[PDB]
Amino acid sequence: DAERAAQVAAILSRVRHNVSVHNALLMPFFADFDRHHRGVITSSQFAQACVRHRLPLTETEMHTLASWYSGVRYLSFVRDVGCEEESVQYA
Amino acid sequence: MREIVSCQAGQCGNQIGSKFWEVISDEHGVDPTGTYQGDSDLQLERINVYFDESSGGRYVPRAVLMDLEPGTMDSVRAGPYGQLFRPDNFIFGQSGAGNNWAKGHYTEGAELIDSVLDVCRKEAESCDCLQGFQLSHSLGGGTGSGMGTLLISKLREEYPDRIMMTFSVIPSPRVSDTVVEPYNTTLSVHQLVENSDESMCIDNEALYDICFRTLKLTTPTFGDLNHLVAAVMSGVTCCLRFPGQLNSDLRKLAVNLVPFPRLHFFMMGFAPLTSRGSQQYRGLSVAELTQQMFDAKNMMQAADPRHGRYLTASALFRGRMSTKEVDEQMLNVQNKNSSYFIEWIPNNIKSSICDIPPKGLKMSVTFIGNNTCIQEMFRRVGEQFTGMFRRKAFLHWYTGEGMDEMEFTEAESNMNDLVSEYQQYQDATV
Amino acid sequence: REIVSCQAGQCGNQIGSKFWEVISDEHGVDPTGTYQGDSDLQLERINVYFDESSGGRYVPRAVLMDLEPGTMDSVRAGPYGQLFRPDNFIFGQSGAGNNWAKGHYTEGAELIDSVLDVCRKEAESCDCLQGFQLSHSLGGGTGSGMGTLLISKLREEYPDRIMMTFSVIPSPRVSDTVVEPYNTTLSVHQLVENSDESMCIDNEALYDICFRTLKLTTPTFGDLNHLVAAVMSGVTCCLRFPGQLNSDLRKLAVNLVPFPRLHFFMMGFAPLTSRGSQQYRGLSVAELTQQMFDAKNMMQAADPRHGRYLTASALFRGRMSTKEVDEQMLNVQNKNSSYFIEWIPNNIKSSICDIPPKGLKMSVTFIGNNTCIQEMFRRVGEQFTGMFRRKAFLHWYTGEGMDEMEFTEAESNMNDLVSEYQQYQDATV
Amino acid sequence: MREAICIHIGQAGCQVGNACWELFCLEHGIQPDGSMPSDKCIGVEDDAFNTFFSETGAGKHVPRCLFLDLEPTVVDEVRTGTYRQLFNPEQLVSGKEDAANNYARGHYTIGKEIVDLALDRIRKLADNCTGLQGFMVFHAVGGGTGSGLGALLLERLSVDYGKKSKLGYTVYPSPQVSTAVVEPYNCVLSTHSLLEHTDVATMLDNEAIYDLTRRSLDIERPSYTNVNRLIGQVVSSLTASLRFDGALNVDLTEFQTNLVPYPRIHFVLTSYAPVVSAEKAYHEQLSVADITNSVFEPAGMLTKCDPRHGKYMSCCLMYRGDVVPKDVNAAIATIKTKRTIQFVDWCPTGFKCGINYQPPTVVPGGDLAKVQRAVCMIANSTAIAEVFARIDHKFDLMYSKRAFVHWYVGEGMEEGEFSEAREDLAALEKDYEEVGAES
Amino acid sequence: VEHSVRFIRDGGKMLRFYGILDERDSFPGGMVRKLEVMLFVEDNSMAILQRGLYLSRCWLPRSGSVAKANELTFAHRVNGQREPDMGIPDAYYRDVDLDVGVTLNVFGRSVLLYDCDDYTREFFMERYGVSLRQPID
Amino acid sequence: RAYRDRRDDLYSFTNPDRDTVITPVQLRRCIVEILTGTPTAEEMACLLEFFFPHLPAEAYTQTRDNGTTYAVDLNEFQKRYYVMTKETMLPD
Amino acid sequence: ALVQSNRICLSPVLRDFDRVRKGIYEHRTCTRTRFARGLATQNIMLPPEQLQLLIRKYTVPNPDGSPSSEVNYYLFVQDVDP
Ligand SMILES: Nc1nc2c(ncn2[C@@H]2O[C@H](COP(=O)(O)OP(=O)(O)OP(=O)(O)O)[C@@H](O)[C@H]2O)c(=O)[nH]1
Ligand SMILES: Nc1nc2c(ncn2[C@@H]2O[C@H](COP(=O)(O)OP(=O)(O)O)[C@@H](O)[C@H]2O)c(=O)[nH]1
Ligand SMILES: Nc1nc2c(ncn2[C@@H]2O[C@H](COP(=O)(O)OP(=O)(O)O)[C@@H](O)[C@H]2O)c(=O)[nH]1
Ligand SMILES: [Mg+2]
Ligand SMILES: [Mg+2]
Repeated sequence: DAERAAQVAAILSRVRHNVSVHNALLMPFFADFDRHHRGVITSSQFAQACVRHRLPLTETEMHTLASWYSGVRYLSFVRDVGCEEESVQYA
Repeated sequence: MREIVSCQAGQCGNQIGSKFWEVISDEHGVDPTGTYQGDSDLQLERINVYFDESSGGRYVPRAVLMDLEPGTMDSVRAGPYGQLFRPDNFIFGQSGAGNNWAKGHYTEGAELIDSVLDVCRKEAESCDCLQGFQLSHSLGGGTGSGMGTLLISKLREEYPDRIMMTFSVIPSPRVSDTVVEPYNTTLSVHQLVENSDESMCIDNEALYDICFRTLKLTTPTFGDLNHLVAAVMSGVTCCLRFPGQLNSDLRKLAVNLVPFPRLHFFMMGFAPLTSRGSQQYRGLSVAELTQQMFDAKNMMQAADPRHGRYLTASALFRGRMSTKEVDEQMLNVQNKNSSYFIEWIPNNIKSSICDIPPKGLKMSVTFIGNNTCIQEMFRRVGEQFTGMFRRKAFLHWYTGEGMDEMEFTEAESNMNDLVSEYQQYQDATV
Repeated sequence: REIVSCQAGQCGNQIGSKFWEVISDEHGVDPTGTYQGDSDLQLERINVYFDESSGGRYVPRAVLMDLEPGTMDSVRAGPYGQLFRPDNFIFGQSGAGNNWAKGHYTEGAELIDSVLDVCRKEAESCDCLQGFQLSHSLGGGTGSGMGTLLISKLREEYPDRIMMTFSVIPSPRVSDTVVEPYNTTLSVHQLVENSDESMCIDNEALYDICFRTLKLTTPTFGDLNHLVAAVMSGVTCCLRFPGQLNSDLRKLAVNLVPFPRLHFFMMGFAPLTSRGSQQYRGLSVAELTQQMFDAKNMMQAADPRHGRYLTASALFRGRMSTKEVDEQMLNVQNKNSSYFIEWIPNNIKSSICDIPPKGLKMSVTFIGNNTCIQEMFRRVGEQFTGMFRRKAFLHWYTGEGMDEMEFTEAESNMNDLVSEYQQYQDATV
Repeated sequence: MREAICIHIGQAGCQVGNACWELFCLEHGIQPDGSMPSDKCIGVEDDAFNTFFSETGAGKHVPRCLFLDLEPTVVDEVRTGTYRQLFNPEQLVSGKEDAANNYARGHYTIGKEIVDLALDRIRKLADNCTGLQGFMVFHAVGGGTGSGLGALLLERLSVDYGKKSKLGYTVYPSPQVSTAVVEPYNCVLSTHSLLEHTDVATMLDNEAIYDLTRRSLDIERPSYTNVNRLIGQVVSSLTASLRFDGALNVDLTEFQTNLVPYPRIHFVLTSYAPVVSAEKAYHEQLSVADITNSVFEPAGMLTKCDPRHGKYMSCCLMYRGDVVPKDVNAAIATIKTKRTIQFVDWCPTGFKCGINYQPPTVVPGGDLAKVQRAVCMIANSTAIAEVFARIDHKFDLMYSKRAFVHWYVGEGMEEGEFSEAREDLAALEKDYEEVGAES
Repeated sequence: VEHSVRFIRDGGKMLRFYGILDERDSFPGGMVRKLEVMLFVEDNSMAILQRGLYLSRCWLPRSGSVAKANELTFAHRVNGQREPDMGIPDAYYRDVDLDVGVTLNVFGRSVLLYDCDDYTREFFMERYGVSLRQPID
Repeated sequence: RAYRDRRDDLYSFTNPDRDTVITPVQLRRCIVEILTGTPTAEEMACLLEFFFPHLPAEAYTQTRDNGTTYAVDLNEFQKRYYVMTKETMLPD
Repeated sequence: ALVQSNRICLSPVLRDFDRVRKGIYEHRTCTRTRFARGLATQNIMLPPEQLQLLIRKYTVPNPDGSPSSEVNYYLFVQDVDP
């Protein structure tokens, strides 16, 4: 799965650059879809949240992200895409 | 020799005519390729009633398509038998009908009626012996009503002595899918009364009831609806196209069904009509044919035959069946329900036998009835028209293309006179 | 027996090129002039439009005329352009300039000696010259001026020979110059005086036929020239092939020219239908007559309904019976007597030729004298008087060896012709 | 044939048109670059794109749209976004400075120097269209550009193109939620244009869409993205009748004639269903009766206006997808038997139906789910008098003491324009009451 | 049930084929027509586009005759199947039938399929695992 | 950032990264499509060598960038502009 | 072939000849004269030799083995009209 890993890494790097540019918080948008606060949202939920954020992602890349984070671990997705208040480097 | 030229006005009339030519080519053994593949000589014996031969031996329908929109033209052409029709019979305009009788009869239809009449005149001249003009349209639409009325009006002077069948689809409240049914139907009926020597009313609600209870179909499209209309539209010309023990034609039907000039509105019925599950169980016989034929649920009108009295009726029985039996069954139904008929016009029913049954049918019958209960539909349309006209709603559209309130008042008066004639003849006594 | 063709102007040259297209197709002649027909009937009258050489090559009896060598070069670059003689390409160094003055008087007349020379050579070559044919446009410079001058000279040299012209007159929807009124006015009286029969063609009617009838999307000058060449080749079918009732070129003249000034015709071809619509149109004499007398099928932009037919001639080609070709004319006369002159019942010649056009079973060409041909002359006269009242563009004509009063004379001649047409239209028994 | 020209005035109109065109591109298979890939095919009826997209020689498809705005932020965002290669560089008109949320500024001072090239672009779009069916202008009367420049452009289009169809999809001010304080002035002043020079006006206020999305889409915090996506879905549902074949086909004039009873009365409220949650899996395929009942329910309505306070005059229903006329007619019969909604006495039928075989298309990551069938409503009802009552009562409250009027006066408009606008709105309310009154 | 299962999985997706319909020998003025024979897999129904809609939404019979669906006895319409019965089983062309190099009997005329798109090739590989023949001239 | 291809890629659609650099593909599409220039192969090779000195010769005709490994920012673009201006200036 | 050409239905007339004059609802057999009756009423003119051959082939045997004067019209109908 080297090709899939490389594609996922490139997609995450692009989303990281876009989120760093926009300085936008993804947690409320992604967590509205998690009604039970279980940390899991489905692929449609992740797709709608990313389209909300206008992330530069296509349907195939976006389904690939959902499968990689598989439900979708939106918390880990937000951690990876990173923010000034919410990044892996924050911890 | 004796032949019918068909016209299809509006999208409703166009699709009905498309299915009618479906059925006719089925009977005459004509594939979409236009050649003849029938297994009988009887099909070719009188194939010139609806078809004209080409240079290559193929057969082309005598159909003139009419609509201010090209969408239904394209759909009919793309249909399975759309390759049969002559492209120069596809008369259409760029601007849509706008669902307006004024648009279809005075401004947009006037500029195309010249070409339409040119095509019709060419067909009539090419035909050896003109017999009838049949038109298929809906009175509730814009170009099906207005342009169809204009076409029959201008055809009347050109050919005063030739039969004029109209297959007019009058809408019903259960199927009311527009808001200008009253205006369009009122402005069309007064034209039909003096411009059609036999009008035949088709009601979507009743065909739908047929599909629901007589055939027990859950989710049918317009396909079997147009098939139901085409059944009678083809069975009318059964004696025209095929031999029989008691031949007839359009004028035999009209002479035996029109006692007075303004009473020429007919309701249609087809027998037999059974679901697939009960198809093998039911024994097809003339008894079942007549029982279903004189039943409301088989009629193609949302009009109740009990509240009316049949002035005249006609059963075109198709198939090999015995003349005494059909005639005595008509006598039996008359005697059983004399109240349902009219006393002063004895022998109300017209039995005509055609040797060739419909393909796949052992025997069948088409019923054409001049029953009084058409006055109910006329009354409901008049009530709706009066309700709209008092408050003037949706009238600025019609006055835009040059019409005035005088035409609407005259149409309302004509419809009132038409319904009053049926009312008088319902309770008229010897 | 022989018809010698002359082709003036760009319009005339291209139309004649497509005419020889059609003739070589009909007679089985290659671009190299070698016969390849599959029937003896082609060789049996190949000599009418062709002359045999020492090596058996068939060269057209054609003469080409243009003050611009570009059209001659294009013709030679064409597919059958190699078929013509080289010496018949008589061209001027300086262009016609779209000016009747120097297409007819100074530059046209200087060069017309050689075209008379080659026309004389063709006439001597012909065993019994049936007549002359010309193809040109009345709105151009050399097609109008030099064409009329050739017509006049050949009329003076051969008084008793039929002289067809095929004039492409303009229309408001087609006008691609500003001097149609002047050129047409200066040419119509010359045609009236010096032509036995003049056949009118309008690009507006050609385009209307190409769209409404042929259902084409981009109909070009090639298609227009094919349409006109169909009629040109159908005129002489009875000469080039046998038939149960043939006709020479003088049959049409004698039966369609009741009066000397009334020799202007309108063209028409049948069957004419789109490629996709040939499947249903049943080829028959009734349909042929219907499309023949249909107003829109007329390839001259006028409405025969507005006028009355002086005369008509229907040249049918193919294997068809005489009963229908007679009864259809009788039927159309009887049931449209309001569209025909009353004091001449039976206005229609019907000629029958056995050989049909290639790719068709039966066909017909219509040649018609109707008074509605006066509407176009009237509009051209109105345009001419509008431009002439203010001496518009007149210096180009006057400085190149012309005079003022001849314009008035030509206008008066057009007005007289129009008046004659109208007074024969409204005449009563 | 059947071409319709889309115009987008103001920021709201530009964003609504952006959503509409991003829906249309994926609906007709045209990529944002402007080309239809030969790898996959989305539609069967070729020339269906001819209404909204014009063919080019190279094989591309240029939208028949005019994004006109007086300020360059949104037009620059379009020029930068994924649809730059789709949209023509022209018909993308951006001014130098915004109308400042001022009807007078957008209609008298800044709009006069932009309407000339706006009309030039409209003419260059229309001459290409040989069968043009109408104009569809998206804007918001609340703002300044969409009010003033919209009025100017609508006036010029009415005087230039005659009586051709004109659909004004306008985002009216909402009863409680609002964006600006001059919004009531802009709404009242734009009423002149929306009456005399607008064939059918479609209200698309924002509270109704917010309430639709909070409830039927399970989105706690929607946005203008969802608002514009639902508006684009409504527009596509309306135009699908002429774009694709169907059992019942309707056109611009076809529904305009059945929808407008009187020339003044042409304001129609809209509602769309099934707006089912694509967040929600396991969704049962709703029936035609179910979707019709949901549409008639004021919960699933695109306009914040309760019809129970009024009465329907003409309802037009577009059924997209696999739809049976007997499912439709059973739904209509049940609706008529239902008593919670009332019609007017003079319009007994009052129902126009158009069935199209094309199911609605889903945008990437959209709140709407893939459904077999959907139905959109265009309803002319007398209940729409209440939104006008709200807006002009607010107008009177803010105008009784000359608030926010010096801007309009100084931007080149007379004081009597406000008075005549109020009188015209009062006449509109009065004639709505008159037409709703029993005979 | 199965209808919207197909609407969800196979719904809205489409198989294009490029075909030639030769009519030159059949009748005078016959033209060779370039057509797109295109199959909706949800309904499994074909339409033909002339490159201009040659054939609309319909199920195309194998025999080439729709006479038994036009049968005046309404046995052609089944309550649960939108596809007409035709009276005989497997009477209509299917995706397994469609292939490059196949002559379809479209309502009595032979349309020869000479090419298919990469999406159709991929769909066949993914579902039925059959390699469609390479395009022919 | 990329040329037209069967892929439905936002990189070939626009610049989704929204970053302030010019890639070789971006410059090529800019010259061809918005500047209305049609340089030949050698002319475009010289332009690409002038703008991106370290770009490999085989990547001149590539249809897609390798992210942002070869790009020029605003300062570099202004320096290249000043060099093209020097070619107009007199020798210094 | 004549049957599918002319839409021939001999079943009702043959059934009526089986049940005519007779209180028996059905016997599935009928006389040669009534078989010719049905053919003539359906208007199928046949040579006498052909009719004799048909009735001989479709006749029902008597119990003793000798041929009877009755024709098994039901098998004829089943074989001819499906
Ligand atoms: N439906 C919808 N409406 C919007 C959107 N953006 C702004 N609006 C409307 O715009 C109104 C405010 O007007 P403005 O902010 O002045 O925008 P405008 O109408 O284009 O006027 P200008 O700013 O002068 O161009 C709000 O009431 C919203 O209803 C949007 O994305 N979708
Ligand atoms: N039976 C039948 N009725 C139809 C069909 N198409 C339309 N209609 C009816 O026609 C009425 C509307 O007519 P319309 O389309 O406006 O006519 P047009 O404007 O002339 O094309 C509706 O009430 C339908 O019930 C059809 O295919 N079959
Ligand atoms: N039918 C036809 N008309 C032509 C053709 N070429 C030119 N014309 C017509 O001829 C007119 C111009 O004539 P022109 O060439 O100026 O004549 P010239 O100056 O004497 O050579 C135009 O109005 C054209 O409509 C052609 O190939 N076919
Ligand atoms: Mg008789
Ligand atoms: Mg703004």
